[PDB]
Amino acid sequence: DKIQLFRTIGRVQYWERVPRLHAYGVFALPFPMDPDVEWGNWFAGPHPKAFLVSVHPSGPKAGHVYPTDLSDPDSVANVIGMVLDGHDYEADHNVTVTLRAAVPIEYVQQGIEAPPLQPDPAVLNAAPQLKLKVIKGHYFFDYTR
Amino acid sequence: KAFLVSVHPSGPKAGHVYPTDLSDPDSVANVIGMVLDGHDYEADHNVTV
Amino acid sequence: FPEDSTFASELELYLLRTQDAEQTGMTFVHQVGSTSLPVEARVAKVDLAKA
Repeated sequence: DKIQLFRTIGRVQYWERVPRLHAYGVFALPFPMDPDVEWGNWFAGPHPKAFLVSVHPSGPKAGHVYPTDLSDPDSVANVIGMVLDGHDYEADHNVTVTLRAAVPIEYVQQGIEAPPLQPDPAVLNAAPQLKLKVIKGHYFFDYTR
Repeated sequence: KAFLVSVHPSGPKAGHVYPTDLSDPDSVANVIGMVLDGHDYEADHNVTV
Repeated sequence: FPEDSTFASELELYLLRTQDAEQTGMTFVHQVGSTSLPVEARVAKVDLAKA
């Protein structure tokens, strides 16, 4: 009984980054991250994912960013851009928010209960008042305008 | 010569561009840009906007 | 099978197997006076087992 057969002892998935248009231009600035947000289950899973963040306008957390609540119109009116590809939230609490990019609509999801690599229909529903325009299956956004 | 094109937002011809009807507000609200010159429309039915 | 010799009392087998990304993704259809579009994201993965 002294031969143990093959048995998997490690597994890693690897994905590429979220693609974007080269010719549309890049503009990004870093913001502090909200301590009251569980940033673990937003950067979880190796899949390419981008999501919208709103900033706090005033209060004790003014200047901190939180993921956008689509059912809160004040969170809708305070959106500032997107977080692309994630980073290590443990060693740093300062995320780089992309203010101008052009991303395909499959790589953007808001709910944690939303499948990766698929267009989130809640983002496509609220596309006008989030200042998103859908051209050729891509979101166009510039939050400097 | 240049002119404005509008896109069909829905229907069986969605994504097809047609020249903008200035007397139609929906054709005005669906403008997508200009066509700057001719492109040999007889050979190809896809225009760069 | 023929015979070998190891000078060791136990033998272990490690198998590093890789499932790389296939080169699919044909080419997008363009026209001469316009700008391009980006290429989708691929997946590669590794796995290793023991006997």
